[PDB]
Amino acid sequence: NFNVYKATRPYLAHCPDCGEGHSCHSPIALERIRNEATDGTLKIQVSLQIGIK
Amino acid sequence: TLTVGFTDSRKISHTCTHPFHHEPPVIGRERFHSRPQHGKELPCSTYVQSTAA
Amino acid sequence: TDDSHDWTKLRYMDSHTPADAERAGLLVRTSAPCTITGTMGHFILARCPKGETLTVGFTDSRKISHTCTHPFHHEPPVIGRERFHSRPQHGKELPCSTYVQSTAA
Amino acid sequence: PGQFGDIQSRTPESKDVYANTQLVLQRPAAGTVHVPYSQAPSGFKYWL
Amino acid sequence: EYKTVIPSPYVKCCGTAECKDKSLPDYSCKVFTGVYPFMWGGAYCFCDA
Amino acid sequence: RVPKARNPTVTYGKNQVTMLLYPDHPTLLSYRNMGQEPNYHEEWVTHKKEVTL
Repeated sequence: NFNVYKATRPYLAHCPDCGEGHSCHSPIALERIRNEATDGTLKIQVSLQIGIK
Repeated sequence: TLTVGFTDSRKISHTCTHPFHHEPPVIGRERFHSRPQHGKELPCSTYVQSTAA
Repeated sequence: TDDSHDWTKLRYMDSHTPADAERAGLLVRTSAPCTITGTMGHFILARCPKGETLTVGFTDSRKISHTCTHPFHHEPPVIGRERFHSRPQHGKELPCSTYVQSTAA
Repeated sequence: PGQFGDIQSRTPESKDVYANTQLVLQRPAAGTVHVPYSQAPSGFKYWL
Repeated sequence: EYKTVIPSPYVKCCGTAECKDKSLPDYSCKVFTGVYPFMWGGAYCFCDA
Repeated sequence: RVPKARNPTVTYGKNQVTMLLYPDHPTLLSYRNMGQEPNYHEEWVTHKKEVTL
């Protein structure tokens, strides 16, 4: 169960609003955003990964 | 808009902010706010909690 | 209470006593909690969402949160022709007017 | 353009797709390492 | 509902890249000059113009 | 940095023009002539609207 992310690492990317008004390279820059389900659920594609150490 | 953020091991939170016009697609003929106890049944579409796809 | 320059403590009066608290104690909101940039002297500079009210608070040395509000309607004026959303990737360079972080004006 | 049926398929499994959307690229600026494009307006998400 | 896919964009510094024509669903390509990327260590490339 | 707007789709008729236009945020539109009079006109717009000119 769930061993597919053994060749991954995060994706430092230029987020346009990192607070502070102006922009910066964050490790949590959003990349793609899907909401195609009719039930108001937001499927967020972020850079970093979770769970896997 | 949309904000996603967390705090690093350096105790410095990042918060990235993306302009995203979230608008709930209205279901049925009532523009309600939250589903109450006394409801009918209409077809809709969501995301399951599975891992493999 | 000894004319310090730290980024930790802050004075407040209590029965002829300047006492100290922390910057994490204070908090500001209008609809959502704002975000804090400029902290000096009597003066606090924030950026904050679309405002009906304003509320400011801090917490005691006895941890009692003194938090009170002020009536003021805050609307950021538009820039350009577009009632816009936030600052995006595409920006045209249009003039504006902001405070700076010079602690000695 | 800008209508449901901007993209078209004959079956749910037709890999041959018809498209009419005009994803027109724009000029990126200094430091702005990304791809700027004319957004294609959807068909569904306002046709709903 | 469709899906716009772009890959990561190609960069040719000390050089000038050019497309390859390909029967894609709304193939749209363009090479831009005078650009100047920024990353961790400033510019990704060495020269500017 | 102010946002730009998305280029709208446009076609022509015999000595007229129909422009179908897509906002996301509340956005102005204006138009005028270059003759002796401007015949200046403007509208706010918020939804995906067509206009004839």
